[PDB]
Amino acid sequence: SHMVYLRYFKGLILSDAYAPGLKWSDELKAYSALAFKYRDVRKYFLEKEIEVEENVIDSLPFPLIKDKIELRDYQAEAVKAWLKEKRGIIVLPTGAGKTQVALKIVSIMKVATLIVVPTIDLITQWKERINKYLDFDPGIIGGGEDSLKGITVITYDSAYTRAEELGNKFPLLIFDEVHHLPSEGYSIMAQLFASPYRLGLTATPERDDGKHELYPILVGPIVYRKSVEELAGKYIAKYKIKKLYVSLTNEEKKRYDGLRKKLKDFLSSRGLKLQNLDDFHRLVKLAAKDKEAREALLAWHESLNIAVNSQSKIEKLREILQEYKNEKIIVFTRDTQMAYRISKTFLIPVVTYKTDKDEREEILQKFRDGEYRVIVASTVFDEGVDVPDATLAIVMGGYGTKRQFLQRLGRILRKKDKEALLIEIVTKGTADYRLSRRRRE
Ligand SMILES: [Cl-]
Ligand SMILES: [Cl-]
Ligand SMILES: [Cl-]
Ligand SMILES: [Cl-]
Ligand SMILES: [Cl-]
Repeated sequence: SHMVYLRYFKGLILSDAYAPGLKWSDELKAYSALAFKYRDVRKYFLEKEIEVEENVIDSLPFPLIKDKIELRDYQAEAVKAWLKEKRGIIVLPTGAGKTQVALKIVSIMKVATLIVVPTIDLITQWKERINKYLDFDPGIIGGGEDSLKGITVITYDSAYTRAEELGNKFPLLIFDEVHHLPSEGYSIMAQLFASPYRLGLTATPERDDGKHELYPILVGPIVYRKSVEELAGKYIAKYKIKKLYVSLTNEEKKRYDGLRKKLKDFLSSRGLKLQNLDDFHRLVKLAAKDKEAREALLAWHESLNIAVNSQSKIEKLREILQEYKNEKIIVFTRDTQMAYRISKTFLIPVVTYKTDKDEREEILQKFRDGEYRVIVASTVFDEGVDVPDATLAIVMGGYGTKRQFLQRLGRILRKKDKEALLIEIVTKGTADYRLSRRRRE
């Protein structure tokens, strides 16, 4: 009738009719390829609406399991990523629990599984984790053992020895340390397995010989990759970061201290924590009904503006501006005024938000030429194509450690960030200090 015959034979896929990636062998009297092709050859005949008689997979039976795996946020992401195609590599730093990601996939899929590991030490490990998380004692091929089971852990070397026999036995095939797989001997071994579902795991998918270019014919592409940074939701910067502590000028201290006692004596009467988030919201709420609080709130706000914009920071910037000798620098501050005073003190040009773009472009291109070896902008380019690039960056408040800002500095700070420096100046003993160590991130 209509039925094409599709069969496994000693590590090969054998078909009556052509399908892409097949080739005809007079010897077998059939079209054939390495049995990796099985999924695509099956799918294609289905998509081309041709009906197929199939003697390809002879699956071992999947055991009863008790899944005890509670996945982390990223772990579960991975699983979901994988399940789209069910044929690919999941990259995650070591320590991040690759094993549990894989065993969850095993738990979901409920099909016989071969987990291939490069070392006998890793056998023992997977043995232990499968017992722990799936409540099943797997079969072991390697280390002197040879028991075959619905879930089986095997060495790369033994898989090679056993490739033809085991090629159509496990629908799900998992390679641990999958960067080993493209090596000599191993690379051929994987292509004999008809296994439709394939999963690789590694922290280090790239190889120097670049033989990782093969992954698509062995396991599948990378379908999920995440740095340690990316998992924690932190940003890490290539450059160095240097804190420099100025102290207030003696004029600034006196008014600072004044405003502070005004805020403090208010919170003595009303009993608020300056350091608490809801006690702050209380103050602001009480400020729109009471003048006394409102003076206390506005004192608080000013005491910061003093410390954040302290002259002493301009006085240290003089010391720094000589040591780094006008080597393509950018100085930052969120306060518009503080741009201008630094601008005037050192004879540096200013890049502010209220500047013509033809003026902002011309001053930056004069930076680009090497004419100006220092420049200041209080505002920063946001959603902005012409990101300036330069050796050194200075930030004039403790708000320089904010993460949204740091990543903007990252692309801009270095063309080659050879531990290229970012310094920030911070007023000792003040609300500027504390902002610089403000946990928010
Ligand atoms: Cl070994
Ligand atoms: Cl564990
Ligand atoms: Cl090799
Ligand atoms: Cl190798
Ligand atoms: Cl605090």
